[PDB]
Amino acid sequence: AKKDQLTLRGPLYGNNRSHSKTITRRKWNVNLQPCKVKTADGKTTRILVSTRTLRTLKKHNRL
Amino acid sequence: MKVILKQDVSNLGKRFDVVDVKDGYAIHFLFPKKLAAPLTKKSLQDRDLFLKKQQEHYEINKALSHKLKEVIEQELHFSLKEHNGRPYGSIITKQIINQAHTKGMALQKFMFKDNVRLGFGDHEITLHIFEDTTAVLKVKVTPD
RNA sequence: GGGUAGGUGGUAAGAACCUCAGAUCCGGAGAUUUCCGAAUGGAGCAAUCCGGUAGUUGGAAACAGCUAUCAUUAAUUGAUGAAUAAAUAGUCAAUUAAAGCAAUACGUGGUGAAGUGAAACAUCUCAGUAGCCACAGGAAAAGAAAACGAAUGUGAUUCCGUGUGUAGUGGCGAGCGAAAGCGGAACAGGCCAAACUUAUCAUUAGAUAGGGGUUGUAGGGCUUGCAAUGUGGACUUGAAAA
RNA sequence: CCUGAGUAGCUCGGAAAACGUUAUUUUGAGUGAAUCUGCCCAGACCAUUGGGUAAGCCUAAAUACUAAUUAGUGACCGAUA
RNA sequence: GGAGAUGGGGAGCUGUAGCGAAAGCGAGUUUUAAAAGAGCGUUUGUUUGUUAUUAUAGACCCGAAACGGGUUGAGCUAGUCAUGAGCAGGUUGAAGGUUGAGUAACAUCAACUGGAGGACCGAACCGACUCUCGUUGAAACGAUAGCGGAUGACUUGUGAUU
RNA sequence: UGGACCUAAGCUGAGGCUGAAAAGCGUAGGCGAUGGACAACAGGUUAAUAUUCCUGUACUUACAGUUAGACUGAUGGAGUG
RNA sequence: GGACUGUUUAACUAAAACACAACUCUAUGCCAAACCGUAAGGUGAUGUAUAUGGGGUGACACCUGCCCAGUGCUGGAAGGU
RNA sequence: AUCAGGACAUUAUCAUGUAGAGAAUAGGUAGGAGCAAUCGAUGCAAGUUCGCUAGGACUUGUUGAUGCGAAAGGUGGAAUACUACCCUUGGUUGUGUGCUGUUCUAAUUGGUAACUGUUAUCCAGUUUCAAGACAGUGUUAGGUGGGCAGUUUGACUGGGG
RNA sequence: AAGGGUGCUUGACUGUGAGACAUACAGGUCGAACAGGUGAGAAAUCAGGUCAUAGUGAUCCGGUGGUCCAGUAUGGAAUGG
Ligand SMILES: [Mg+2]
Ligand SMILES: [Mg+2]
Ligand SMILES: [Mg+2]
Ligand SMILES: [Mg+2]
Ligand SMILES: [Mg+2]
Ligand SMILES: [Mg+2]
Repeated sequence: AKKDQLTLRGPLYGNNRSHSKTITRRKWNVNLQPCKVKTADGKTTRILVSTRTLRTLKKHNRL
Repeated sequence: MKVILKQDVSNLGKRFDVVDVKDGYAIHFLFPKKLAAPLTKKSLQDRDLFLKKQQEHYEINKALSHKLKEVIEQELHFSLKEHNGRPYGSIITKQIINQAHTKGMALQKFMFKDNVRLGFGDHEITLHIFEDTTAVLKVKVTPD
């Protein structure tokens, strides 16, 4: 699954409304990056996490 | 973002102060040796109590660093396969760390400074325990 | 329990019996419930094949009868344990849930066409329709205002009529089409987080379990007094009755 | 003293809403506030006036549907129905 | 309420004042400097029944080739893959090698051996060039008679797969 | 002839990887003959069966109990196949 | 005419078409390029420029002339948009 | 993360400029009649920059109290010292940006190797090795793109073209 | 004369329009007469483009100029008319 693991925010499906307004179905994929994390039992883990939650992790100092 | 520095004055003019600019994932964030100050109590609330805790961990940094110096200076023996003195493979910081657990000491391999040993015999390796505290560890490589 | 005098299911006569010590029949509750099948010991060409483990019986022993148990996954608990010393991954054990089916119907949610109309056609419509898929449920979804919207105003949601085929929107073409207001069916609103306080966690708690508190003509906490013992249910166990 | 932060907004691409993207509502990417003298709203927007307090949860009733059990109905069919 | 007529239910609907794009004015009003002129107005209703026509729904009926979505099919055939089987019979007689001559030594030549080849002739086998027949046939593509390959890029069975 | 033995192509596939969803890929294990390994011949009989039944003579693989000898030697290595 | 042996339009065309040996050109320095798949994964290849994919011709012999204005391809380093 | 370079602003700092006449290198608009001396002159030595080969200035060392016809002369369209504001051009400590260019590593990547879970060519974890803030990846935006999709491609017409 | 020359001007007007022509609709054509304020002329009179007949193209959308129009609570504005 190309959704992240902390939350489950998945792709968003929309239209590729070009000039002259021809419609074409298209997908938006979340930005996934392999940044680490540290749990409160040790067990440092590597999880595919999206960037929006990466910022939240960065400010709550969960690394 | 959390502006704080700790344990030294690194690469620029500052002190054990919050004098820290926004770099984000830089020497601020991948350096787990400097404070990540939450500036909701680090104006005067977390000033004096965290300052005294800084001196506490500072003095116990001297303390435990000196204690591990006593452990070091009271020799690491790493045995290896050598062809009349020149080894087949090589003795790097991780082997030196793992063999230092024969002395009960858990040290980070990033404090062991130096380049790969490719020879039997004795080597004095520099250990950067802290910003102003470096120890000499004796490492002995023996043929097996 | 009811209920009598016949009955042993239909193609069905005959043969042989049960029955008026109350059968069959009818209603309630039970037990049995081969094999496959989510199928789940391991397989497999569905309804077959090959087993393990622990008991007991027979047997001198293989071996055969007769019982129970033996899938995976998730949570929790315990034990064990790596490269590496500790620790985690992993492995073993125990207990509790589901996995499936169908009412071709209804609900939500994801994804999502084309035919056709436009007298052709791409914007558009058909249409968020069909289909595929996940998920329940007896109904679901929604929901108690950071609202309506033009006023000495209404006061959760849902559903029906009307507003109206209106205001608007649309290659301003085809077409699309509300929200207010009004009349009605039904009507209930409750509870956490956080301030503060308590107990304990190498209390580095920034954590665990309590008290307390729930919001708009602003409220609650913090200091100090008075009045309260009561309605109320979105609700636990018993008893009695209809 | 407290009154729900990667939050409301702002920007780039899209959509739900009657509206072919526009106040309002949602969001894949980026940035990003304030704290009752506050915050949002009354179709771009500002001031005045007025309304309401998001960013946490729960909720019967009226509503939709009937393969099913029981009783019954039909200006419904009566074996090419 | 007898799966009733009906009773309640005035919320709304049409008509009662039009004109104007609109604020507005009002039996007048818009245009207009204009009170002239012209435009439009200076009352004839409503609710049902029934019928004709019409609108949105397949909309008198039957009739496409097609378009899109989900599934089922490689047991025929095409290719690939694993594994097995088959090719009666008969000829031609390569390269190479041994020996003898010859060569300063090679090269070359002769004999003998050897037994190759997308070789040869031809049955089973495979394929399908021609005529004739049959063409509601024996047969939804064949028969008699001829025909090409037949140790190879061959033929074929069984299983898997796209 | 085939299972109870073996594996090929290949199929399935715990954990795991990837993918809006279903599913797809794939490791250990497991299946999968068209192949490998495994011990029975002749004759007779019935209306219908036959290396199966019967007659005659055989071999195999396990199991105990027994006599004698010997220290066996695998879930793994090698050779053979 | 085609070099040959072969393959092909089952069920009206077996041919002068297709193949082929050989030739040249081009791409490709290894997680190769090309390819299937959305991605994982896989082929290429348990290969490595004396190798692999693609276009074009088509045994063997002799030959393969002229044009780089246009299209395409490769490179360019200052400028213009 | 760090170092270097050059560009444009500016915090602090200097200057910079020759049509003639004008005792001369006249960049423009003012207040302007005096001005200098340890924030140290005449005479000299050196030098960056500049070049009208003559001149300016800045910076230094010695010098020491007498001086400015570049106040008042005189010229000329603009007139001279001294305190200010505005142009052309250069150097400076300084930031602020990005631009190319290095080095380094902890993010990150791996179809380098070793080890364990493990009798496992996937996988997860640890280390090594190579790369290295590039690549790959998400959004956004240009270009080539019948590989692919939906479609139009008229009518009259002594048959139609 | 509706042709040639001259003087003066700009009626190559504003607001309208009874009554007809020819017309499927759309559109086209002609025009007396009335009000405002003008030009030529002594005055009557004439003049709403030329001797007449062609000389041109709907709607939507958007822009430009003026405005005794509206301005999603109010005042403005944006946006429309
Ligand atoms: Mg408003
Ligand atoms: Mg050719
Ligand atoms: Mg040719
Ligand atoms: Mg004329
Ligand atoms: Mg004319
Ligand atoms: Mg207003």
